[PDB]
Amino acid sequence: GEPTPWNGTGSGAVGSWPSPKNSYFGIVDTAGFPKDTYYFYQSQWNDDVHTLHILPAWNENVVAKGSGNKVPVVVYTDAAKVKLYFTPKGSTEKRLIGEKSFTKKTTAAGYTYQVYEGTDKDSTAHKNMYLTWNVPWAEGTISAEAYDENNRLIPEGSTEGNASVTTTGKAAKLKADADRKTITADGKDLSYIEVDVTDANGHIVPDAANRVTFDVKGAGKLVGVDNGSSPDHDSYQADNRKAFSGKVLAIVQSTKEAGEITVTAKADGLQSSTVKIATTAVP
Amino acid sequence: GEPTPWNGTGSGAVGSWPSPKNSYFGIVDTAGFPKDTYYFYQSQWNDDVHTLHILPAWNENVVAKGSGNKVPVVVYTDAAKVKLYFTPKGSTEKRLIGEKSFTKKTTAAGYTYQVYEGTDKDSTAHKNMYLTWNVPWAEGTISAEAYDENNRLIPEGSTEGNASVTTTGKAAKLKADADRKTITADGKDLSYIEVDVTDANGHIVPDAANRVTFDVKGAGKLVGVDNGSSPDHDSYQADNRKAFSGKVLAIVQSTKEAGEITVTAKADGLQSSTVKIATTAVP
Amino acid sequence: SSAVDSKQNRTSDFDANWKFMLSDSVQAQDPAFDDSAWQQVDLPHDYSITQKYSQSNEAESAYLPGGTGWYRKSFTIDRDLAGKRIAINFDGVYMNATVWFNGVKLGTHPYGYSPFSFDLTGNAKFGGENTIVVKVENRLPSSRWYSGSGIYRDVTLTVTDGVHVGNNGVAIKTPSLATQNGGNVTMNLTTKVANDTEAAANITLKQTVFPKGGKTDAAIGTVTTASKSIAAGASADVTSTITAASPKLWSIKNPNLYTVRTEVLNGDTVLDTYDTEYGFRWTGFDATSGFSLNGEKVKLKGVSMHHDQGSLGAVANRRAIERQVEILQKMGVNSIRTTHNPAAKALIDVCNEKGVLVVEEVFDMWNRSKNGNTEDYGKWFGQTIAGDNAVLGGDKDETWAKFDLTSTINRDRNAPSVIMWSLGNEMMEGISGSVSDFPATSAKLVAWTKAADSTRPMTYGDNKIKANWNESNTMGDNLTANGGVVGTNYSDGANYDKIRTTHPSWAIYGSETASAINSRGIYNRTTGSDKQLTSYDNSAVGWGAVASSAWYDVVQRDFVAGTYVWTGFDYLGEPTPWNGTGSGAVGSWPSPKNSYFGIVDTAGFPKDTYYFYQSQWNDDVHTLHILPAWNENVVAKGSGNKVPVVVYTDAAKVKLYFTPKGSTEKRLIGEKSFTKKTTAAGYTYQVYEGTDKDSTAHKNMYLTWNVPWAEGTISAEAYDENNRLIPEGSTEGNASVTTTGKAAKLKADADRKTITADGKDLSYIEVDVTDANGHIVPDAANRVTFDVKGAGKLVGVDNGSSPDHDSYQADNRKAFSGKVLAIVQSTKEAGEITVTAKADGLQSSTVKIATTAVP
Ligand SMILES: [Mg+2]
Ligand SMILES: [Mg+2]
Ligand SMILES: [Mg+2]
Ligand SMILES: [Mg+2]
Ligand SMILES: [Mg+2]
Ligand code: NA
Ligand code: NA
Ligand code: NI
Repeated sequence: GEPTPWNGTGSGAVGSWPSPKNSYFGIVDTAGFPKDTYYFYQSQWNDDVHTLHILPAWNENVVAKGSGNKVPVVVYTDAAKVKLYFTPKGSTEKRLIGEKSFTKKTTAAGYTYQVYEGTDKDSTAHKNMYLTWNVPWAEGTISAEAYDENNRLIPEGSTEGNASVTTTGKAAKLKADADRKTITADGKDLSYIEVDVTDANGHIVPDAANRVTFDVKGAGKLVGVDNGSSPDHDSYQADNRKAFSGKVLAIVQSTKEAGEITVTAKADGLQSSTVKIATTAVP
Repeated sequence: GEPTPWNGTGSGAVGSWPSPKNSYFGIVDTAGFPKDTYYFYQSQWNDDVHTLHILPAWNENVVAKGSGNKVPVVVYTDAAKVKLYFTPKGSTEKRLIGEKSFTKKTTAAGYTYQVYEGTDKDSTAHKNMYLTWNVPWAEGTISAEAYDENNRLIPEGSTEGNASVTTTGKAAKLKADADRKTITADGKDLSYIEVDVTDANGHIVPDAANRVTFDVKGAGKLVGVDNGSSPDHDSYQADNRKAFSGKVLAIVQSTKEAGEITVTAKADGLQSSTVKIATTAVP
Repeated sequence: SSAVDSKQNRTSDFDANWKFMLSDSVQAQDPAFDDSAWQQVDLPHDYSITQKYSQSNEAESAYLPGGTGWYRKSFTIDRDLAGKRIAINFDGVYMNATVWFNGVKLGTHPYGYSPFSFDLTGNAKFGGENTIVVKVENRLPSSRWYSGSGIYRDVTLTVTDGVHVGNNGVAIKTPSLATQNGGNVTMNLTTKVANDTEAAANITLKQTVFPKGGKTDAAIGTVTTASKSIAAGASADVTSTITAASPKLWSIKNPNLYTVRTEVLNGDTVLDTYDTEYGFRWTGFDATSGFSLNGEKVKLKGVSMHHDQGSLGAVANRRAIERQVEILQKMGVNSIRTTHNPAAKALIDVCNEKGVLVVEEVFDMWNRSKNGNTEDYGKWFGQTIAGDNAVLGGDKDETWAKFDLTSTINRDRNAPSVIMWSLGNEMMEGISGSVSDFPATSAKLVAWTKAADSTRPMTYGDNKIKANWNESNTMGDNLTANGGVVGTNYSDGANYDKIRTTHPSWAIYGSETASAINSRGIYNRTTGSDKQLTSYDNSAVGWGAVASSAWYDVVQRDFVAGTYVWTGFDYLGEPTPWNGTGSGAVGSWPSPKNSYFGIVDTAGFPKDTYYFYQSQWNDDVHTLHILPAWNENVVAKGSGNKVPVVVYTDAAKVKLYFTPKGSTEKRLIGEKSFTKKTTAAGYTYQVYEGTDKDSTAHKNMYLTWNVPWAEGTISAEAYDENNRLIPEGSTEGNASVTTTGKAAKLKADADRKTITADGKDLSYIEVDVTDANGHIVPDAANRVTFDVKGAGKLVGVDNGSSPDHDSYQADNRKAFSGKVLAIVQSTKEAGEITVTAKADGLQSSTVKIATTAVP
């Protein structure tokens, strides 16, 4: 519901049919897939992990080109300092695009946060809670390094979010993954299966909308499929749904019989992916 | 002309304008400033001098980082043996990075040449006419020592090329120098004035592109300015030109009356540099 | 702005993104009005300068039309400014402005030259779209010179807390500075504090004096006032005293400036921070020995300057204005009279920073219109201000004259450059009817000025003093009785003497002098055919005098404090001797449309008399300048084909030489030495007293030789009192003239090759037409075309020639007397500008301008 800016408080569809059916307000979409702003909140709010997230995805048909074919590149991080790099397509060597350092602020009650106060900061103060570069487009990889106040690198295994985006190939393969590979045989417990659409090299293709079909067999039932797309009026109870922005989800529920669950995700012209969920009994 | 690989055989410009308009084929650029490969050829060809040359320049925003943030360092030399060192910024203590020795080869006719045959040699043979090391980036100085076949050091005063590279500071001053300080007052003869854009300590800033302006006074006149940069369309007859890769040049011509030429190089924000050229009558 | 929010500076630039329409029928004050087809413009803007010349207009005002113009700006005010106060400030609008905000009429303002303001707070939509509208009505004829039309000066927004210092709300006095100089100096301040909140405030002020630019760590005095309760909705004048520890004086050679900062505290917290610029200095005028600055006798070496900027029209661009002052300073000028109306704040700023003394004039006519200009300020001066007219800036309880005078004084009361208030010019000239009311009107203005600002003498420039009118005698005594200074327009030596005899108590000066009329680069006659005038100093209007004469008469007299020569720069309009005060063209069309009065033409290119003044006035350089240019087709041949050769110089002795075409040997033509004179007060000047001296005494302030024509070079050598050569590197002016070839080459040079990328800064590009060997061809008129590429654009082209009617916005113009000018303006992005000047058959010339990002 409430699909503002396509909302309507009486009867009748808004814009052409199918009309937006769910909200755009969420940091996370209906399927549980994070939107990019998710990592802004994470850089600001979570003291237990580090954050280094880059937008946009780096394909020519999804980016925006401003003055001088410059693409606005945005980085969400909690780190003290960020170095931004570019790697040409088919290359193994990156070059330094830019480098920016945050300034630490402290309130009277001790709360602390970070704002960018460099010379090319934004004239709108709140936009400096994150970092922005204007980068000319070119096929390849935009990557980032994060540093603490002692100029010590913050390694990738300690950081959440996309520390690199790259020019992908055409859709090649599905990649499925269960969030929990063992669930209770109580007829209630669920397993959430994230399916990604990637090129030959496992890179998520950012605008992929391939129709994915789910085949579930074993000790469980498909109980939902989702992609979080507001205008998508396809049945939640179908066994197939278009991916949206590269991702689609299936939800499977156990039975009251211990066993295993086999789920295969298929799409036309694409290499298929399979997962297996075991269900354990109750004493 | 022939600005391959931006060459065009018919009418119209290639790539965005201003388009490349001189060649890239040259070992030495149009202004007579050598490119790096010059010292490779010197190491192969000139038996009257010794060569010890290192690339790249060692600033973070000009180097290429491969795996592990390792920068490919290349040494061109005619020496039998090279020791490669590193000196951290702020230290006066250098450490040994590596050491490599050439093998002499002799043809039927008796011509000799050197190739590297170490166990870490390149899989492509011809690349072993020089030396490569992969070195992690860090602020400071990379330097090299050369030894002959008897393990006796080859002193700097008998060697050409950059035998060290160091991380520079920001651009601070110009350094001007005339190849011939006394020329003939015949209205034909020339003095070539190279200007370098350096930091406070005299190191050439590798990506300096400061616009340099020349004031010529006395018994001569400015007839050319150059930086060897292909897409630079600035008039060669102007009294100013951007430096390119830290360098720019003025050509001055004498008059038919004997006197003194004074040439001052200036740039916004930087210390100026002045040279005096004597011109002497035809006997 | 496109959006207003925190935190722009307290006062912020509001010049950008307006829309404009010229129509006397449109009604466009509603915010919902469709202005999609209107021009987009950045201010300052002049909409007369873009319209065509027409014989149906008046020669007086450059034959250019005025008209009704509308300006609209739509902008957002963010929610974060919700409880703040917002005002819009106009430094000038010419004329008859009407202002609406979001559809509500705020008020009006007649005078085209005084600053005013409007509070926007009560009608603002916070967190929404807003529309400010300004209707402008320059209904002709409203001026004796080219006025221009529209919002020709900067516009700012002021955003403050509910508790704040009033508009122009700090006054500073240092009444014992002369005595306290070098020690502790008493500053007496008065600060208007307004409480526009709904609760009483406990107010203290924290006031600090520190070097401009400039941090508070380096203050030389501070004070904190005792707590004063100011009631909700009320305001109060808060007196305070600062003891300044040995402040550095503001002088012509070292114009030290301080910032005086006022922080307003309520309870314990700062709510408002108000800065005003200040300089420490004092003056004196004495009946017998004239003017002094900081206790040292100084001669007022002044020019009168009208407001326009040549090819830019009326637009008060800060660099254009700064460039004028620079060119004038090079001449030895130390003072400017703002004839005949308040200056742009930008000029005041420039003179504060450069060390130029300003006599700021407020009015031309009083309550009687001049020259048939039925819509001039004469119609408004004595009208009242409607009670619902919310306009702000000055006192509103009497007439417009009081409003505009106090509005002007309020803005500039702390500016060290301003030394006097001038209350009128030739008030009784060119009007109709009795003048019996003029003494009372004058006394009234004098009383208002005294009450507005006790720290400066008031004055005017009066042209009936030389005619001995009773009204003038009475008006003069009234100035004097109130510590004012009497300015006489166009008195000669004998009249200066008459005034001094007849009125022993008056301190006097030449408030308007000379009115010499010359073109640039004209030599084929030496006295006053082709709509041009000689460049020799032998051409003046009937009521005026040539430059050497008006100076000779002032320099000998210690009781004549100084001179304000009419004018420093040529200006648009009043093209005397082709002037006309009604409708219709004078002489054949195209008729001369700008002045011949200026020492420097509209393009900023000096005429020859520039170097005479420099030889007289600038003690920081030496001068050696020869006229005429030495081509057969430009010189004048008298008896025996002898050409009058003139040398202007401050040297003690000059040797004059000739070099034949193709030779390297020069022969001596003549040799002349000056004589040093000294007045009672200690001023010195030079006159020639050789036995072949001119019979007219003032012409002996310079040197003349009668030289037979012949191709080649005339050159001069300068020597000091000890017979030591004065070398060329220390000397300005043409120390040689030579016979040139035909035009072959253009030669361009930019005055500043690096400028600020703020969409405002300018670079001035002089292009000379020269022969193969680089000599400027003196009569060259080749059409030059400019091609500007990169981060900037051409905003003007000029050659200073009065009969040239070509558009100033064209990309091309004929040179005149060998020179042409192009003006280029930066954008808001740093980059480089490439300008190529071209002419058919000539070698082209290119300059390169860098633009640097705002810090
Ligand atoms: Mg409803
Ligand atoms: Mg061809
Ligand atoms: Mg060798
Ligand atoms: Mg001007
Ligand atoms: Mg002098
Ligand atoms: Na964190
Ligand atoms: Na004159
Ligand atoms: Ni008139």
